[PDB]
Amino acid sequence: KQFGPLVRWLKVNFSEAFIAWIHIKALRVFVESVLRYGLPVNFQAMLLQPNKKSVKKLREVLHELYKHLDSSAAAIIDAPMDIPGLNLSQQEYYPYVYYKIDC
Amino acid sequence: NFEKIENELKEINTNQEALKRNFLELTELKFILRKTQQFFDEMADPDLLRLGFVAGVINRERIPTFERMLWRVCRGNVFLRQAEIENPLEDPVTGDYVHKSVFIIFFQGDQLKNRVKKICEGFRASLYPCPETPQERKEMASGVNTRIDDLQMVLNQTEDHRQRVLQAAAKNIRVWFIK
Amino acid sequence: SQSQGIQQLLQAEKRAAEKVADARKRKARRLKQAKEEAQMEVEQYRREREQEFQSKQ
Amino acid sequence: SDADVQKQIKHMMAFIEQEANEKAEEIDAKAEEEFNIEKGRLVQTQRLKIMEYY
Amino acid sequence: TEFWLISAPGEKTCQQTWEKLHAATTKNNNLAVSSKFNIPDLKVGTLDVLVGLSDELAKLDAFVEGVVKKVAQYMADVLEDSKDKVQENLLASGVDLVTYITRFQWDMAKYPIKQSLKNISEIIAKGVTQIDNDLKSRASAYNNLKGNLQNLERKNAGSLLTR
Repeated sequence: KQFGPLVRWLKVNFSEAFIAWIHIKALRVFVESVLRYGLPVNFQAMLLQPNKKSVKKLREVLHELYKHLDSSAAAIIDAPMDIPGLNLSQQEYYPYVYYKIDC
Repeated sequence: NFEKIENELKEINTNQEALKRNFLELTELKFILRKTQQFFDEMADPDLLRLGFVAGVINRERIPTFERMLWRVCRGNVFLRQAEIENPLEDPVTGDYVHKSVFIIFFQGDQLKNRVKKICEGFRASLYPCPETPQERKEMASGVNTRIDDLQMVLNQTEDHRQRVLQAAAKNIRVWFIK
Repeated sequence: SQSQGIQQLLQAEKRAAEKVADARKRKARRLKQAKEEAQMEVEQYRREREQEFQSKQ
Repeated sequence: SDADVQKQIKHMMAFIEQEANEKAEEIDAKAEEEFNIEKGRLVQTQRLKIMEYY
Repeated sequence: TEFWLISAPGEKTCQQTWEKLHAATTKNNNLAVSSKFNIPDLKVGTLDVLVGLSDELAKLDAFVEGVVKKVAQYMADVLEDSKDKVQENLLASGVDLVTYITRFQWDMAKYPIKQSLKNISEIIAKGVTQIDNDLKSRASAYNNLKGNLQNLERKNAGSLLTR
Protein backbone atom coordinates (compact mmCIF):
# COMPACT_ATOMS: atom_id res chain seq x y z
CA LYS A 1 0.00 0.00 0.00
CA GLN A 2 2.67 2.50 1.05
CA PHE A 3 5.69 1.57 -1.10
CA GLY A 4 4.20 2.91 -4.33
CA PRO A 5 3.16 6.31 -3.00
CA LEU A 6 6.53 6.72 -1.30
CA VAL A 7 8.48 5.99 -4.48
CA ARG A 8 6.26 8.36 -6.47
CA TRP A 9 6.67 11.12 -3.89
CA LEU A 10 10.44 10.70 -3.77
CA LYS A 11 10.61 10.60 -7.57
CA VAL A 12 8.80 13.93 -7.87
CA ASN A 13 10.57 15.54 -4.92
CA PHE A 14 14.13 14.74 -5.98
CA SER A 15 13.50 16.79 -9.12
CA GLU A 16 12.49 19.86 -7.12
CA ALA A 17 15.28 19.34 -4.58
CA PHE A 18 17.95 19.13 -7.29
CA ILE A 19 16.49 22.08 -9.20
CA ALA A 20 16.84 24.06 -5.99
CA TRP A 21 20.38 22.72 -5.64
CA ILE A 22 21.38 24.05 -9.05
CA HIS A 23 19.50 27.29 -8.38
CA ILE A 24 21.68 27.78 -5.30
CA LYS A 25 24.69 26.87 -7.44
CA ALA A 26 23.78 29.58 -9.94
CA LEU A 27 23.20 32.23 -7.27
CA ARG A 28 26.52 31.29 -5.68
CA VAL A 29 28.18 31.66 -9.08
CA PHE A 30 26.57 35.05 -9.70
CA VAL A 31 27.45 36.55 -6.32
CA GLU A 32 31.04 35.32 -6.51
CA SER A 33 31.34 36.50 -10.12
CA VAL A 34 30.17 40.01 -9.20
CA LEU A 35 32.56 40.18 -6.25
CA ARG A 36 35.47 38.92 -8.35
CA TYR A 37 34.55 41.17 -11.31
CA GLY A 38 32.73 44.20 -9.97
CA LEU A 39 29.95 45.76 -11.97
CA PRO A 40 28.78 46.03 -14.70
CA VAL A 41 27.72 42.38 -14.96
CA ASN A 42 29.77 40.46 -17.53
CA PHE A 43 29.82 36.79 -16.40
CA GLN A 44 28.64 34.18 -18.94
CA ALA A 45 29.78 31.02 -17.22
CA MET A 46 30.96 27.77 -18.79
CA LEU A 47 29.80 24.25 -17.96
CA LEU A 48 32.74 21.88 -18.50
CA GLN A 49 33.05 18.11 -18.25
CA PRO A 50 36.66 16.87 -18.05
CA ASN A 51 37.53 13.84 -20.14
CA LYS A 52 39.39 10.68 -19.14
CA LYS A 53 42.51 11.65 -17.17
CA SER A 54 42.23 15.11 -18.73
CA VAL A 55 42.23 16.98 -15.41
CA LYS A 56 45.96 17.75 -15.21
CA LYS A 57 46.58 19.21 -18.67
CA LEU A 58 43.08 20.71 -18.65
CA ARG A 59 43.60 22.76 -15.51
CA GLU A 60 47.18 23.62 -16.45
CA VAL A 61 46.00 25.11 -19.75
CA LEU A 62 43.01 26.79 -18.09
CA HIS A 63 45.30 28.44 -15.54
CA GLU A 64 47.70 29.52 -18.28
CA LEU A 65 44.77 31.03 -20.19
CA TYR A 66 43.27 32.81 -17.17
CA LYS A 67 46.58 34.22 -15.87
CA HIS A 68 45.55 37.72 -17.00
CA LEU A 69 41.76 37.32 -16.99
CA ASP A 70 42.15 37.03 -13.22
CA SER A 71 45.12 38.63 -11.50
CA SER A 72 48.00 36.24 -10.83
CA ALA A 73 49.57 38.77 -8.44
CA ALA A 74 47.62 37.36 -5.47
CA ALA A 75 46.93 34.01 -3.81
CA ILE A 76 47.40 30.80 -5.87
CA ILE A 77 50.92 30.04 -4.64
CA ASP A 78 50.04 29.23 -1.02
CA ALA A 79 47.83 30.26 1.89
CA PRO A 80 47.89 29.66 5.66
CA MET A 81 44.90 28.32 7.57
CA ASP A 82 42.55 31.16 8.58
CA ILE A 83 40.69 29.43 11.42
CA PRO A 84 40.46 32.52 13.67
CA GLY A 85 37.39 34.65 13.10
CA LEU A 86 33.95 34.25 11.61
CA ASN A 87 34.91 32.26 8.50
CA LEU A 88 37.80 30.29 7.02
CA SER A 89 38.76 29.04 3.57
CA GLN A 90 37.31 25.62 2.70
CA GLN A 91 37.96 25.76 -1.07
CA GLU A 92 40.92 25.78 -3.42
CA TYR A 93 41.66 28.92 -5.42
CA TYR A 94 42.62 29.68 -9.01
CA PRO A 95 42.70 32.59 -11.46
CA TYR A 96 38.96 32.15 -12.00
CA VAL A 97 35.61 31.43 -10.40
CA TYR A 98 35.29 27.65 -10.18
CA TYR A 99 32.43 25.64 -8.72
CA LYS A 100 31.34 22.04 -9.11
CA ILE A 101 28.36 19.70 -9.25
CA ASP A 102 28.70 16.10 -8.04
CA CYS A 103 26.02 14.35 -10.08
CA ASN B 1 61.97 49.21 57.00
CA PHE B 2 62.00 45.91 55.09
CA GLU B 3 58.24 46.04 54.51
CA LYS B 4 58.37 49.58 53.13
CA ILE B 5 61.44 48.92 50.97
CA GLU B 6 59.99 45.77 49.39
CA ASN B 7 56.48 47.25 49.06
CA GLU B 8 57.67 50.39 47.29
CA LEU B 9 59.91 48.25 45.08
CA LYS B 10 56.93 46.06 44.15
CA GLU B 11 54.64 49.00 43.45
CA ILE B 12 57.11 50.85 41.23
CA ASN B 13 58.00 47.63 39.42
CA THR B 14 54.34 46.92 38.68
CA ASN B 15 53.53 50.49 37.62
CA GLN B 16 56.56 50.65 35.31
CA GLU B 17 55.15 47.90 33.09
CA ALA B 18 51.78 49.62 32.68
CA LEU B 19 53.40 52.97 31.92
CA LYS B 20 55.72 51.28 29.42
CA ARG B 21 52.79 49.62 27.66
CA ASN B 22 50.73 52.81 27.42
CA PHE B 23 53.70 54.91 26.28
CA LEU B 24 54.54 52.43 23.52
CA GLU B 25 50.89 52.32 22.45
CA LEU B 26 50.78 56.12 22.22
CA THR B 27 54.08 56.18 20.31
CA GLU B 28 52.70 53.78 17.70
CA LEU B 29 49.47 55.78 17.51
CA LYS B 30 51.52 58.94 16.93
CA PHE B 31 53.39 57.25 14.07
CA ILE B 32 50.15 56.09 12.43
CA LEU B 33 48.64 59.56 12.82
CA ARG B 34 51.74 60.97 11.13
CA LYS B 35 51.56 58.70 8.10
CA THR B 36 47.78 58.97 7.64
CA GLN B 37 47.94 62.56 6.37
CA GLN B 38 50.66 61.67 3.87
CA PHE B 39 48.22 59.02 2.67
CA PHE B 40 45.71 61.86 2.12
CA ASP B 41 48.34 64.01 0.36
CA GLU B 42 46.69 64.52 -3.01
CA MET B 43 44.66 67.76 -3.17
CA ALA B 44 43.40 69.81 -0.21
CA ASP B 45 40.42 71.75 -1.64
CA PRO B 46 37.73 70.72 0.88
CA ASP B 47 37.44 72.66 4.12
CA LEU B 48 37.75 69.30 5.90
CA LEU B 49 28.92 57.79 6.22
CA ARG B 50 29.08 54.66 4.06
CA LEU B 51 32.81 53.94 3.65
CA GLY B 52 34.29 52.35 6.74
CA PHE B 53 37.95 52.77 7.57
CA VAL B 54 40.58 51.21 9.84
CA ALA B 55 44.33 51.44 10.32
CA GLY B 56 47.07 49.72 12.26
CA VAL B 57 50.60 48.34 12.12
CA ILE B 58 52.10 44.95 11.24
CA ASN B 59 55.47 43.24 11.36
CA ARG B 60 57.45 42.71 8.17
CA GLU B 61 57.53 39.30 6.48
CA ARG B 62 53.78 39.18 7.09
CA ILE B 63 52.81 41.80 4.51
CA PRO B 64 52.36 39.69 1.34
CA THR B 65 50.53 36.81 3.01
CA PHE B 66 48.36 39.25 4.95
CA GLU B 67 47.56 41.27 1.82
CA ARG B 68 46.71 38.20 -0.25
CA MET B 69 44.58 36.74 2.55
CA LEU B 70 42.60 39.97 2.78
CA TRP B 71 42.28 39.97 -1.01
CA ARG B 72 41.06 36.37 -1.02
CA VAL B 73 38.60 36.54 1.89
CA CYS B 74 37.14 39.85 0.67
CA ARG B 75 37.63 39.42 -3.04
CA GLY B 76 38.70 42.46 -5.02
CA ASN B 77 37.14 45.18 -2.87
CA VAL B 78 38.95 45.63 0.46
CA PHE B 79 41.19 48.61 -0.26
CA LEU B 80 44.36 48.05 1.73
CA ARG B 81 47.36 50.38 1.69
CA GLN B 82 50.63 50.31 3.59
CA ALA B 83 54.02 51.94 4.08
CA GLU B 84 57.20 51.25 6.03
CA ILE B 85 57.88 52.72 9.47
CA GLU B 86 61.64 53.17 9.45
CA ASN B 87 63.67 52.09 12.48
CA PRO B 88 62.35 49.37 14.82
CA LEU B 89 59.80 49.95 17.57
CA GLU B 90 59.28 47.68 20.57
CA ASP B 91 56.16 45.53 20.59
CA PRO B 92 54.51 46.50 23.91
CA VAL B 93 53.27 42.95 24.57
CA THR B 94 55.52 40.71 22.47
CA GLY B 95 58.57 42.54 23.82
CA ASP B 96 60.61 42.55 20.59
CA TYR B 97 62.02 45.41 18.58
CA VAL B 98 61.03 44.58 14.99
CA HIS B 99 60.53 46.31 11.66
CA LYS B 100 57.00 47.64 11.21
CA SER B 101 54.62 48.65 8.43
CA VAL B 102 51.71 51.02 8.95
CA PHE B 103 48.63 49.83 7.09
CA ILE B 104 45.12 50.99 6.25
CA ILE B 105 41.97 49.21 5.07
CA PHE B 106 38.82 50.71 3.56
CA PHE B 107 35.55 48.84 3.16
CA GLN B 108 31.92 49.50 2.28
CA GLY B 109 29.78 48.06 5.08
CA ASP B 110 29.28 46.02 8.21
CA GLN B 111 29.80 42.60 6.63
CA LEU B 112 33.21 43.59 5.26
CA LYS B 113 34.03 45.40 8.52
CA ASN B 114 33.53 42.18 10.46
CA ARG B 115 35.83 40.20 8.18
CA VAL B 116 38.52 42.89 8.14
CA LYS B 117 38.63 43.37 11.90
CA LYS B 118 38.53 39.62 12.55
CA ILE B 119 41.36 38.81 10.12
CA CYS B 120 43.38 41.65 11.64
CA GLU B 121 42.90 40.33 15.17
CA GLY B 122 43.71 36.83 13.95
CA PHE B 123 46.97 38.11 12.48
CA ARG B 124 47.45 39.77 15.90
CA ALA B 125 48.07 43.27 14.59
CA SER B 126 47.77 46.54 16.50
CA LEU B 127 44.95 48.89 15.47
CA TYR B 128 44.45 51.65 18.05
CA PRO B 129 41.71 54.23 17.37
CA CYS B 130 42.10 56.47 14.33
CA PRO B 131 40.41 59.65 13.05
CA GLU B 132 38.15 60.40 10.10
CA THR B 133 38.55 64.18 9.67
CA PRO B 134 41.42 66.70 9.80
CA GLN B 135 40.33 68.23 13.12
CA GLU B 136 39.95 64.76 14.64
CA ARG B 137 43.45 64.02 13.36
CA LYS B 138 44.85 67.15 15.01
CA GLU B 139 42.99 66.38 18.24
CA MET B 140 44.45 62.88 18.44
CA ALA B 141 47.90 64.09 17.37
CA SER B 142 48.05 66.65 20.18
CA GLY B 143 46.51 64.26 22.70
CA VAL B 144 49.21 61.68 22.00
CA ASN B 145 52.06 64.18 21.67
CA THR B 146 51.47 65.54 25.17
CA ARG B 147 50.83 62.13 26.71
CA ILE B 148 53.90 60.44 25.22
CA ASP B 149 56.22 63.07 26.69
CA ASP B 150 54.31 62.99 29.99
CA LEU B 151 54.59 59.20 30.26
CA GLN B 152 58.26 59.23 29.25
CA MET B 153 58.94 61.88 31.89
CA VAL B 154 57.21 59.91 34.62
CA LEU B 155 58.84 56.66 33.48
CA ASN B 156 62.31 58.20 33.65
CA GLN B 157 61.74 59.92 37.01
CA THR B 158 60.23 56.79 38.54
CA GLU B 159 63.16 54.75 37.22
CA ASP B 160 65.51 57.25 38.87
CA HIS B 161 63.50 56.78 42.06
CA ARG B 162 64.00 53.03 41.64
CA GLN B 163 67.73 53.68 41.29
CA ARG B 164 67.86 55.82 44.43
CA VAL B 165 65.83 53.49 46.66
CA LEU B 166 67.56 50.37 45.33
CA GLN B 167 70.97 51.92 46.01
CA ALA B 168 69.75 52.74 49.52
CA ALA B 169 68.67 49.12 49.96
CA ALA B 170 71.85 47.60 48.52
CA LYS B 171 74.02 49.81 50.74
CA ASN B 172 72.62 48.01 53.80
CA ILE B 173 71.12 44.69 52.67
CA ARG B 174 74.07 42.55 53.80
CA VAL B 175 73.84 43.91 57.34
CA TRP B 176 70.07 43.51 57.13
CA PHE B 177 70.53 39.90 56.02
CA ILE B 178 72.99 39.17 58.82
CA LYS B 179 70.75 40.77 61.44
CA SER C 1 51.33 57.99 -6.42
CA GLN C 2 49.85 56.19 -3.43
CA SER C 3 47.68 59.06 -2.22
CA GLN C 4 45.41 59.18 -5.28
CA GLY C 5 43.64 55.98 -4.28
CA ILE C 6 42.67 57.36 -0.88
CA GLN C 7 41.77 60.68 -2.48
CA GLN C 8 39.42 59.08 -5.01
CA LEU C 9 37.86 56.84 -2.37
CA LEU C 10 37.16 59.75 -0.02
CA GLN C 11 35.78 61.93 -2.81
CA ALA C 12 33.51 59.13 -4.05
CA GLU C 13 32.30 58.70 -0.47
CA LYS C 14 31.57 62.44 -0.34
CA ARG C 15 29.68 62.30 -3.64
CA ALA C 16 27.55 59.33 -2.56
CA ALA C 17 26.84 60.93 0.82
CA GLU C 18 25.73 64.18 -0.81
CA LYS C 19 23.53 62.27 -3.26
CA VAL C 20 21.78 60.33 -0.50
CA ALA C 21 21.44 63.55 1.52
CA ASP C 22 19.74 65.25 -1.43
CA ALA C 23 17.50 62.18 -1.72
CA ARG C 24 16.49 62.52 1.94
CA LYS C 25 15.82 66.21 1.36
CA ARG C 26 13.60 65.08 -1.52
CA LYS C 27 11.75 62.73 0.82
CA ALA C 28 11.05 65.55 3.26
CA ARG C 29 10.03 68.00 0.53
CA ARG C 30 7.63 65.54 -1.10
CA LEU C 31 6.15 64.62 2.29
CA LYS C 32 5.44 68.29 3.01
CA GLN C 33 3.98 68.70 -0.48
CA ALA C 34 1.68 65.78 0.31
CA LYS C 35 0.70 67.53 3.54
CA GLU C 36 -0.13 70.73 1.66
CA GLU C 37 -2.11 68.89 -1.03
CA ALA C 38 -4.01 67.04 1.70
CA GLN C 39 -4.94 70.39 3.20
CA MET C 40 -6.09 71.71 -0.19
CA GLU C 41 -8.29 68.67 -0.84
CA VAL C 42 -9.67 68.98 2.69
CA GLU C 43 -10.44 72.59 1.78
CA GLN C 44 -12.23 71.52 -1.40
CA TYR C 45 -14.40 69.09 0.55
CA ARG C 46 -15.01 71.80 3.15
CA ARG C 47 -16.16 74.23 0.45
CA GLU C 48 -18.45 71.67 -1.16
CA ARG C 49 -20.08 70.70 2.13
CA GLU C 50 -20.32 74.40 3.00
CA GLN C 51 -22.44 74.79 -0.13
CA GLU C 52 -24.52 71.73 0.78
CA PHE C 53 -25.05 73.06 4.31
CA GLN C 54 -26.23 76.40 2.94
CA SER C 55 -28.64 74.60 0.60
CA LYS C 56 -29.98 72.61 3.55
CA GLN C 57 -30.53 75.77 5.58
CA SER D 1 50.33 45.93 -8.83
CA ASP D 2 48.97 48.85 -10.85
CA ALA D 3 46.50 46.58 -12.65
CA ASP D 4 45.18 45.38 -9.29
CA VAL D 5 44.98 48.96 -8.02
CA GLN D 6 43.02 50.25 -11.02
CA LYS D 7 40.68 47.25 -11.25
CA GLN D 8 39.97 47.27 -7.50
CA ILE D 9 39.33 51.02 -7.54
CA LYS D 10 37.05 50.62 -10.56
CA HIS D 11 35.09 47.94 -8.72
CA MET D 12 34.80 50.03 -5.55
CA MET D 13 33.61 53.12 -7.41
CA ALA D 14 31.09 50.97 -9.26
CA PHE D 15 29.81 49.46 -6.01
CA ILE D 16 29.57 52.79 -4.19
CA GLU D 17 27.73 54.16 -7.24
CA GLN D 18 25.25 51.29 -7.07
CA GLU D 19 24.94 51.59 -3.28
CA ALA D 20 24.04 55.26 -3.69
CA ASN D 21 21.65 54.32 -6.51
CA GLU D 22 20.00 51.68 -4.32
CA LYS D 23 19.58 54.07 -1.40
CA ALA D 24 18.27 56.79 -3.72
CA GLU D 25 15.68 54.52 -5.33
CA GLU D 26 14.71 53.05 -1.95
CA ILE D 27 14.18 56.50 -0.45
CA ASP D 28 12.29 57.47 -3.61
CA ALA D 29 9.93 54.52 -3.19
CA LYS D 30 9.52 55.21 0.53
CA ALA D 31 8.90 58.91 -0.13
CA GLU D 32 6.24 58.09 -2.71
CA GLU D 33 4.56 55.53 -0.44
CA GLU D 34 4.59 57.94 2.50
CA PHE D 35 3.36 60.73 0.22
CA ASN D 36 0.33 58.61 -0.65
CA ILE D 37 -0.29 57.44 2.89
CA GLU D 38 0.20 60.89 4.44
CA LYS D 39 -2.38 62.21 2.00
CA GLY D 40 -4.59 59.36 3.18
CA ARG D 41 -4.04 60.06 6.87
CA LEU D 42 -4.46 63.83 6.86
CA VAL D 43 -7.31 63.92 4.36
CA GLN D 44 -9.27 61.19 6.13
CA THR D 45 -9.00 62.48 9.70
CA GLN D 46 -9.64 66.11 8.77
CA ARG D 47 -12.54 65.14 6.49
CA LEU D 48 -14.08 63.13 9.33
CA LYS D 49 -13.76 66.13 11.64
CA ILE D 50 -15.57 68.10 8.93
CA MET D 51 -18.11 65.28 8.79
CA GLU D 52 -18.88 65.79 12.47
CA TYR D 53 -18.98 69.58 12.06
CA TYR D 54 -21.46 69.59 9.18
CA THR E 1 29.83 12.14 -12.70
CA GLU E 2 31.21 15.64 -12.05
CA PHE E 3 30.64 19.00 -13.72
CA TRP E 4 32.61 22.26 -13.49
CA LEU E 5 31.36 25.85 -13.60
CA ILE E 6 33.83 28.52 -14.74
CA SER E 7 33.33 32.28 -14.49
CA ALA E 8 33.85 33.36 -18.11
CA PRO E 9 34.26 37.06 -17.14
CA GLY E 10 33.33 38.96 -20.28
CA GLU E 11 36.60 40.27 -21.74
CA LYS E 12 34.74 43.36 -23.01
CA THR E 13 32.18 41.12 -24.79
CA CYS E 14 30.65 37.70 -24.16
CA GLN E 15 31.70 36.11 -27.45
CA GLN E 16 35.42 36.88 -27.18
CA THR E 17 35.43 34.78 -24.00
CA TRP E 18 32.86 32.06 -24.64
CA GLU E 19 33.93 31.13 -28.17
CA LYS E 20 37.59 30.92 -27.14
CA LEU E 21 36.78 28.87 -24.04
CA HIS E 22 34.64 26.45 -26.06
CA ALA E 23 35.65 26.15 -29.71
CA ALA E 24 39.28 27.27 -29.49
CA THR E 25 39.80 25.10 -26.40
CA THR E 26 38.24 21.96 -27.89
CA LYS E 27 40.14 22.49 -31.16
CA ASN E 28 43.36 22.88 -29.17
CA ASN E 29 42.48 19.48 -27.72
CA ASN E 30 39.49 17.39 -26.63
CA LEU E 31 40.34 17.68 -22.95
CA ALA E 32 36.78 18.59 -21.95
CA VAL E 33 33.24 18.98 -23.25
CA SER E 34 32.11 22.61 -23.11
CA SER E 35 28.77 24.42 -22.97
CA LYS E 36 27.13 27.54 -21.54
CA PHE E 37 25.59 27.58 -18.06
CA ASN E 38 23.05 30.33 -18.90
CA ILE E 39 23.40 32.50 -15.81
CA PRO E 40 20.35 34.71 -15.15
CA ASP E 41 20.98 38.47 -15.03
CA LEU E 42 19.65 38.96 -11.51
CA LYS E 43 19.17 42.34 -9.89
CA VAL E 44 22.29 43.34 -7.97
CA GLY E 45 22.06 44.39 -4.34
CA THR E 46 24.53 46.42 -2.34
CA LEU E 47 28.10 45.19 -2.01
CA ASP E 48 27.60 44.73 1.74
CA VAL E 49 24.43 42.72 1.07
CA LEU E 50 26.41 40.71 -1.48
CA VAL E 51 29.14 40.00 1.07
CA GLY E 52 26.46 38.69 3.41
CA LEU E 53 25.10 36.53 0.61
CA SER E 54 28.66 35.26 0.19
CA ASP E 55 28.44 33.40 3.51
CA GLU E 56 24.75 32.62 3.04
CA LEU E 57 25.26 30.80 -0.26
CA ALA E 58 28.59 29.37 0.92
CA LYS E 59 26.80 27.45 3.68
CA LEU E 60 23.59 26.85 1.71
CA ASP E 61 25.40 24.87 -0.99
CA ALA E 62 26.86 22.45 1.55
CA PHE E 63 23.43 22.16 3.17
CA VAL E 64 21.59 21.31 -0.06
CA GLU E 65 24.36 18.88 -1.01
CA GLY E 66 23.37 16.91 2.07
CA VAL E 67 19.61 17.21 1.62
CA VAL E 68 19.35 16.28 -2.07
CA LYS E 69 21.63 13.27 -1.76
CA LYS E 70 19.73 12.25 1.38
CA VAL E 71 16.61 12.22 -0.79
CA ALA E 72 18.60 10.04 -3.19
CA GLN E 73 19.78 7.75 -0.37
CA TYR E 74 16.28 7.16 0.96
CA MET E 75 15.04 6.74 -2.62
CA ALA E 76 17.53 3.94 -3.18
CA ASP E 77 16.82 2.42 0.24
CA VAL E 78 13.08 2.30 -0.46
CA LEU E 79 13.67 1.01 -3.99
CA GLU E 80 16.44 -1.43 -2.96
CA ASP E 81 14.83 -4.32 -4.88
CA SER E 82 15.25 -2.39 -8.15
CA LYS E 83 17.61 0.51 -7.34
CA ASP E 84 19.72 -0.45 -10.38
CA LYS E 85 19.79 2.28 -13.04
CA VAL E 86 19.81 4.69 -10.10
CA GLN E 87 20.33 7.72 -12.33
CA GLU E 88 16.96 7.24 -14.02
CA ASN E 89 15.16 6.65 -10.72
CA LEU E 90 16.62 9.98 -9.58
CA LEU E 91 16.54 12.02 -12.81
CA ALA E 92 14.73 15.31 -12.30
CA SER E 93 13.75 15.44 -15.98
CA GLY E 94 15.01 14.43 -19.40
CA VAL E 95 16.47 11.12 -20.50
CA ASP E 96 19.81 11.39 -18.70
CA LEU E 97 21.24 13.41 -15.84
CA VAL E 98 23.93 14.88 -18.11
CA THR E 99 21.23 15.63 -20.68
CA TYR E 100 19.40 17.51 -17.92
CA ILE E 101 22.34 19.50 -16.58
CA THR E 102 23.78 20.53 -19.96
CA ARG E 103 20.46 22.32 -20.62
CA PHE E 104 19.89 24.05 -17.27
CA GLN E 105 18.45 27.56 -17.12
CA TRP E 106 17.00 29.77 -14.41
CA ASP E 107 13.33 28.83 -13.99
CA MET E 108 10.99 31.79 -13.49
CA ALA E 109 7.91 29.63 -12.88
CA LYS E 110 9.28 28.23 -9.61
CA TYR E 111 10.75 31.50 -8.30
CA PRO E 112 10.80 34.94 -9.98
CA ILE E 113 13.94 36.80 -11.02
CA LYS E 114 12.57 40.14 -9.83
CA GLN E 115 13.03 39.64 -6.08
CA SER E 116 16.29 40.03 -4.20
CA LEU E 117 18.81 37.22 -3.87
CA LYS E 118 18.14 37.33 -0.13
CA ASN E 119 14.45 36.47 -0.47
CA ILE E 120 15.01 33.98 -3.29
CA SER E 121 17.61 32.07 -1.28
CA GLU E 122 15.36 32.14 1.79
CA ILE E 123 12.46 30.57 -0.10
CA ILE E 124 14.76 27.94 -1.62
CA ALA E 125 16.06 27.19 1.88
CA LYS E 126 12.48 26.83 3.10
CA GLY E 127 11.90 24.28 0.36
CA VAL E 128 15.01 22.30 1.22
CA THR E 129 14.41 22.27 4.99
CA GLN E 130 10.80 21.17 4.48
CA ILE E 131 12.14 18.41 2.23
CA ASP E 132 14.46 17.36 5.06
CA ASN E 133 11.65 17.15 7.62
CA ASP E 134 9.39 15.39 5.10
CA LEU E 135 12.09 12.75 4.69
CA LYS E 136 12.57 12.45 8.44
CA SER E 137 8.84 11.78 8.82
CA ARG E 138 7.77 9.74 5.78
CA ALA E 139 10.95 7.74 5.25
CA SER E 140 10.94 7.05 8.99
CA ALA E 141 7.36 5.78 8.70
CA TYR E 142 8.34 3.43 5.88
CA ASN E 143 11.36 2.38 7.93
CA ASN E 144 9.11 1.59 10.89
CA LEU E 145 6.88 -0.49 8.62
CA LYS E 146 9.93 -2.34 7.29
CA GLY E 147 11.12 -2.92 10.85
CA ASN E 148 7.66 -4.22 11.68
CA LEU E 149 8.03 -6.75 8.87
CA GLN E 150 11.43 -7.66 10.31
CA ASN E 151 9.73 -8.14 13.68
CA LEU E 152 7.36 -10.47 11.84
CA GLU E 153 10.40 -12.33 10.51
CA ARG E 154 11.67 -12.60 14.08
CA LYS E 155 8.24 -13.92 15.07
CA ASN E 156 8.74 -16.56 12.36
CA ALA E 157 12.45 -17.12 13.14
CA GLY E 158 14.51 -19.30 15.43
CA SER E 159 13.45 -22.25 17.56
CA LEU E 160 9.79 -22.93 18.24
CA LEU E 161 10.21 -21.13 21.58
CA THR E 162 11.14 -17.87 19.85
CA ARG E 163 8.69 -18.48 17.00
